[PDB]
Amino acid sequence: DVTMKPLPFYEVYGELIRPTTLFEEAHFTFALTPQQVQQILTSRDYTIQVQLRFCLCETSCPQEDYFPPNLFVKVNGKLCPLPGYKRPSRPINITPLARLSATVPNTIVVNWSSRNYSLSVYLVRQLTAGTLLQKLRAKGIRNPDHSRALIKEKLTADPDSEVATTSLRVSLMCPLGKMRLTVPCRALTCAHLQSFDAALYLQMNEKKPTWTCPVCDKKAPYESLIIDGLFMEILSSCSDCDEIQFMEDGSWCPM
Ligand SMILES: [Cl-]
Ligand SMILES: [Zn+2]
Repeated sequence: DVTMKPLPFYEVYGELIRPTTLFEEAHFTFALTPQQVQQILTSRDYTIQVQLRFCLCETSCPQEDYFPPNLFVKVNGKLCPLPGYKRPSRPINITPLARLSATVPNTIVVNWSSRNYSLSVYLVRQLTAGTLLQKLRAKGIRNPDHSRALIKEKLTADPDSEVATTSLRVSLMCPLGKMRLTVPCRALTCAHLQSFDAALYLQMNEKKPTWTCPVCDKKAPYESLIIDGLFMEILSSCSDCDEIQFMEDGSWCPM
């Protein structure tokens, strides 16, 4: 079977349409229970939503959102708006077009051109950046020795090299927000030592979810994020300072 990869800002409450294989046309139907209708209507933009998701019809791993080509969706006979322009594949909030009643069915008509694709619908709670931050801080702090070993590595001179890096420089300020770091974080896959502010980075992806490193522009998914232990200890010792300089001998001082 096909499963979707969980979204960091969405907690699945129920599955309304299980992942189902898709100028082609396919018709879908689903119903909400009175309890599910009550959850939506009392969630104030609603915080409990109906989420439509598309992906590749692949089984080896949980799938990320992937729109089929020439996608055009109709929810309850009404044209469903998609992300602007190539078009980025993302979950679709169909709550504004949903029939928020237990007494009537909801209809989805999908048009695309032919690889196989899959469609699924979920009842979700949209989480805040604050909640996602607390979930991140709950995974703990990365060993400060992991950064110390990375610093040592980068300052280890290549023997068949003329120009050798004798010292590294990092900032204690966020490269995105310009204020001093509170939660210094980075993706595990990033090669650089420069961290960015975790709270600010989640505040940004709450609105527009690009999950892109503000330092190197590589992918920085939520599930790859760590809190640098070394920068956590420095942020506690250091005071009137912007940039730190690291030596080979392990020492550090202002830059
Ligand atoms: Cl660790
Ligand atoms: Zn990066």
